[PDB]
Amino acid sequence: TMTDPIADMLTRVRNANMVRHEKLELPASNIKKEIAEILKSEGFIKNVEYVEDDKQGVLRLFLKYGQNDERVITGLKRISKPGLRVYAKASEMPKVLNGLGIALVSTSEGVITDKEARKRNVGGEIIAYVW
Amino acid sequence: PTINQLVRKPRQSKIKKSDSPALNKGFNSKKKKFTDLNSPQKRGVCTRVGTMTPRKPNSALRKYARVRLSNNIEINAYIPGIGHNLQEHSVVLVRGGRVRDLPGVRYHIVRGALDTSGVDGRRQGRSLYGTKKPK
RNA sequence: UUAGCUAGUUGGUAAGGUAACGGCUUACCAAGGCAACGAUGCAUAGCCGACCUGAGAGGGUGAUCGGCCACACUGGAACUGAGACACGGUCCAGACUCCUACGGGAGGCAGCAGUAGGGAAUCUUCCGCAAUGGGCGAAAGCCUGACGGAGCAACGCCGCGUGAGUGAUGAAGGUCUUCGGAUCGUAAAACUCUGUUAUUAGGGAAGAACAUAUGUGUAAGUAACUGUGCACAUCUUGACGGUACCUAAUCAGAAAGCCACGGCUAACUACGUGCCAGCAGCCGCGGUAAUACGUAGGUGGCAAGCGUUAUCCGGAAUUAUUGGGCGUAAAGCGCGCGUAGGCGGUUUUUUAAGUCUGAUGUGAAAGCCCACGGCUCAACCGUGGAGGGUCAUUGGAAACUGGAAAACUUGAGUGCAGAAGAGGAAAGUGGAAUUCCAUGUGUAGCGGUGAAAUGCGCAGAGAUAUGGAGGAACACCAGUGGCGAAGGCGACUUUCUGGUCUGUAACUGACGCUGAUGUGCGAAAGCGUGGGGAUCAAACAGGAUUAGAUACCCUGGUAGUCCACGCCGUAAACGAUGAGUGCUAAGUGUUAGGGGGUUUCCCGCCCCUUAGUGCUGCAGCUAACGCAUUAAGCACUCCGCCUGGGGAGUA
RNA sequence: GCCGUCGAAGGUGGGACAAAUGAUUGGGGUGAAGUCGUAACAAGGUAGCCGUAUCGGAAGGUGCGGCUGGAUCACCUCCUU
Repeated sequence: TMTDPIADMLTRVRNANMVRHEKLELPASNIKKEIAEILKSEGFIKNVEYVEDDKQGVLRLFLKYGQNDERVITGLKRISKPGLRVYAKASEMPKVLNGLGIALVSTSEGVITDKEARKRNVGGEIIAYVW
Repeated sequence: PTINQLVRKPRQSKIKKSDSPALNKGFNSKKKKFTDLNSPQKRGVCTRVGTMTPRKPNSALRKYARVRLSNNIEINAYIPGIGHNLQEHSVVLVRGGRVRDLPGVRYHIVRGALDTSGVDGRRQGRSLYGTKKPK
């Protein structure tokens, strides 16, 4: 029994940061593919590659590292976790690190970065910051 | 703790206690209960004036007095200043504040408001100890 | 440390009653209802818009002001009236007070004052309806301790001046001086302007004042502005108050102090004093040279206010949702089974409850904030705006949470082959050791202390040799080695019985995790019931040491240690590390397995995979020590718990 | 005007709870350099601690089970260049 898959993926990502390995393996999901795509679109992910085998996943991602082998982010975590679910309006939506970081948020029309979610004036349930 | 474990109990505090345990005054008369009347100061009749000494490392003959208050309770309070114009049966106004000489006394009277007359032996702290401005 | 409450209660029928529905009340029938999502009780308390604080979330309060509720010496009741079961109405009962011819009768300041009493402490026994608003009147007008206004408190906020400029001689004088001088200090004196404010004389008697009735003239209605119902004009109204304010004249002359000066915290010198007197919010000063006591000078802060006290918030992240921790510092209960609850694998469809989004109504006003305007400015007031709901209705979205329906297996569980294990119960078996007894041999000793002593021994000990009885745990094996959820499990054989892992993967298709309350198990000791007691061993006896030893020491020695059934229900019950799940460098072993290659045959060898079981260690983490795949790392869910020590696990 | 129901106040009775009081009494906090003995802190001079039992003026002791948070010595076995 696993209480939360997003917690698993973020722990895998951070534990990949602490030792620095380009490749990681994790059971995929539709929300997982979408958030991985947005991670690549921010610039934190070098490449994305989904695979299929019995049954789900398994999502293989290619990390990114600086020329001097410097980790891009300085921290990464979620906000909406079980028990205490959270939500966020369009105006109240938080600017974490302003432009620096972004705020993944799931909306009635789909998951997008923090920006577009405040541009369109449609909020939603936040999932995880990243910075 | 976990959020639901915090929902089903009111997150209890460490509620403090008072420093003047006779800041409170019981029902004066026409009643037996003790009111919660609060005050910054209480008057009282002094049934004996005495003198005691503090514990180590201080050494001095420190002057105190036991007083019966309006709420008919028994407290102790040391008289400050030079000279004391009190004795048994003397009424007196009382302030609040603890001294580290010895326990059983955690107040001190105010000099110049009640029978306790101010001492004019001072010229610097005149607004305390009842001294009036000299000319 | 408030666990059961409720009998008109709950439901029905019928009727009555109430403006109304209603056990609201009656009679009949029924036994339900309320309660861990906290009933009932107890204790306290009017509630709210808001106020204070805080960056914010929050915390505390319910003073003015407005809304709602409850009450009018205490208890009961009802008439009037639309509206009362009535604050300055009534009756009764009750307490108090008072008059009387003693027959009986009069009142209820939690209304304004004002008065007593209590307290630390909270004020005129004010003028008046000029305005606003009330009750009545046809109106004029009446009435109104509402209210307008005046007054007292430095109670609060704000502002306000207690002169300015020139002026050194560093005057005098005070203080200190290393005896030169320095300090106060342009400070003072003096010169020149000034009058904040004050004092006088005048004005204005300012605004707030709008008006009602009264005459001219006009529209609706009546046959008839004859008269009536409608808008203008002009006439007419100030307690505040002769105010506010203004003009002109005069004087720096009436108008300044409080706290602190060791650090926190800005501000030092002399003297007195010498653990005395005293200071003290904390750290702490002082027993003869106190920058901390007191005083003087000087200085800093602040100001018509200043300091103390009490109270509240912040600081306090010191209740931690934002924003805490639980190895050692307080904090993981002993553990187990599990209800309620909390949480939830993967995919599709669908609902749109949550969520997001728009509108509508509403969140009184005053208040906070913003912007502006007006009182000379500010305070203040007004205006308008924003803001404020865990708010209701309704239009849309469907990723996510949720509801429904349909699919999957990776979690959990089962299935087939296996592996091992001190896993639990009942019985029996073998031998040694021990104890007692008996016998033969056999003597002067045996026994014990660091030294001894006690004790045993001529009735022949010990011991030796033999055989016999007793009760009690099983030598090597034994290992950081395993089983068991902990507490535990080491003698063997059988009977019955619970668990664990690997492989398999065919199978059920989320059935899962945490889990309050509840239940059971639970070390040794202790207890109830009956036996047995060979040893060992609390209490106890002797001796010895010892100043003394009822302790350690030596020799005995009961309960007990044993069994059988119940009783209790704690522990440093530990890994001082809660359970479940996933991820993150290594090497080295151990226990029960599996796949593959090397060998004629692996059983000899190696690699790989498991799960526990260890160590060294990187990243990271920690007060550090240490943790490191058997995390105290990186996260999630759930449970338990802590908010200084002593008191005290005490009452 | 009488009678009937309800009806407060009042009296009677029994309980429940709260607060003061009370001879004495038990334990605790504190105070003079009080006396007795020194168990604990090191191998604390008999290792300590935890529970229970029992003894003792007392700190404490003892017995039984447990822990190291024990040291002089020494871990079966294992780790380390």
